[PDB]
Amino acid sequence: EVTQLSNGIVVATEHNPSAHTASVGVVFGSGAANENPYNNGVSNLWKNIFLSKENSAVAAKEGLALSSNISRDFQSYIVSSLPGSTDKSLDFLNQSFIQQKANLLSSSNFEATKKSVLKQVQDFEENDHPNRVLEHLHSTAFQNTPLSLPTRGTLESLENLVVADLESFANNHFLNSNAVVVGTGNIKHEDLVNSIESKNLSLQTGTKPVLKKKAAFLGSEVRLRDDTLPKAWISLAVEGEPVNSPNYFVAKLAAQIFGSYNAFEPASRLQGIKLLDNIQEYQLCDNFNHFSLSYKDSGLWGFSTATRNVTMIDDLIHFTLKQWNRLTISVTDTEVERAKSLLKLQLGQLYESGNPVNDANLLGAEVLIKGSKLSLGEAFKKIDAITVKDVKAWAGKRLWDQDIAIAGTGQIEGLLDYMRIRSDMSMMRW
Amino acid sequence: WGGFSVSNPTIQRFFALHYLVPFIIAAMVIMHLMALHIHGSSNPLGITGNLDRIP
Ligand code: HEM
Repeated sequence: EVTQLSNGIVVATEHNPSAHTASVGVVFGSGAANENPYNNGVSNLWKNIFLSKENSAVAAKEGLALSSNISRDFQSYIVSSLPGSTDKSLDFLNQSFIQQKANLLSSSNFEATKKSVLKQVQDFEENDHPNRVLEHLHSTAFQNTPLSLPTRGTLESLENLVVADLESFANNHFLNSNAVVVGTGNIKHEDLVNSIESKNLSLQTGTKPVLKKKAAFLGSEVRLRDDTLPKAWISLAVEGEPVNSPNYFVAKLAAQIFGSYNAFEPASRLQGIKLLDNIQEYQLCDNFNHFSLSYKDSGLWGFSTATRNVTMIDDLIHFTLKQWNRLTISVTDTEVERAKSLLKLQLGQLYESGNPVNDANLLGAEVLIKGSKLSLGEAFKKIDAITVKDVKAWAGKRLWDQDIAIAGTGQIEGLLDYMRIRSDMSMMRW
Repeated sequence: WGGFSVSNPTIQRFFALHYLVPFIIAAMVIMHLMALHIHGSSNPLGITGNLDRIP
């Protein structure tokens, strides 16, 4: 059961007696979308300061494990431990992250962390193609709007930061009205609330800055061509649904219909996905996957693919977009029936895995928007209630003759112009 | 001329030729576009055009 109390800070807890671990954490409603192009990467630097050697050493001496996660809409700082020592994690979180920040922002520590983060971002930008392609897709989809800033930070901006930027961001965003205290695993809600009440655990006053511009989607493309690479990596997307939309689960199911494909695994060549019937003959791709990502203001629905067949890219894109076209007009009931159970198993593993850190992140990110956490059972009935008419109604609105965003790198010379791709979003025979 | 001057034998064979030659030009244009396809069109800058192509 999920129990949430608004006394003090918003305290959420999900109790699981079977687990042998307990996680206690703080989730902030600010993310990479709350920063600007001149201090971009301040959140990643804060994360790596919390994860620095001295802080991690003092934590691990007591027997605790530290996790930090940076995203568009939230920042997560989690302390995981054994069930008997769940009170010690609160003490470490109070003493280190909240009460005092002078020790963590010393000159030498800041310089070392800055040099390590610069090295990491430099390695990412050159030797991680499928993920940086998705980052550029975000950066070109939401350009000149908060949601397009990369979460790690750019190489040029990360140099200009000083400790003053970090402390300014901490003053502006680490607030009581922006925070949720989350408890996961083998702990009780009453015990957690009592433990918080015994201490003060006050973060700050409130009134975080309000953004003047809301995120917007622009049809656009960016091409980063490099002929010294062996493949071509391509990510393509349209505007999707945000969190708290009525069509959220319909979006995830429509994504699940096409699924993912790996050419080298024997089993995934026999899937009921009809798209493979066009792909398999000439080995058009090595792998693809479909995504329905949702944020607070907007979302992305699309796919990502990698291939060595540098002379047949347009055929791959054409067949994929013709499979997308089929959703509006001629989706069949068996497709939806398979999609329901595939999605239920897909959602089942996500929310019911052994690791409590994923549960903590999900619960903290959920209560910061909805105000409450949807149960597993009520999720299934909405999934089971989906019909063919709903899928057709959603697809006729979100992907029929709509603008797209594209991002590719590698031997993308075979990738045709924008308009030729944009015309594939309709059939013209219907 | 088909004779000693321009008379009936001349015009009557000038027309039957006039109907034939356009079918020869149409065949030479096919051979004309075959030699255009091996290397492609040129550009006003007079330099290589293999760096920036559109369909
Ligand atoms: C019915 C007659 C003809 C047709 C349909 C025709 C058609 C074409 C076409 C479509 C091209 C490629 C597009 C272009 O360069 O603008 C071309 C190129 C060319 N044609 Fe013709 N052509 C004809 C007659 C001629 C004649 C009479 C000459 C020369 C006396 C000629 C010389 C050329 C040359 C040099 C090019 C290459 C131009 C370039 O690539 O920059 N063509 N022709």
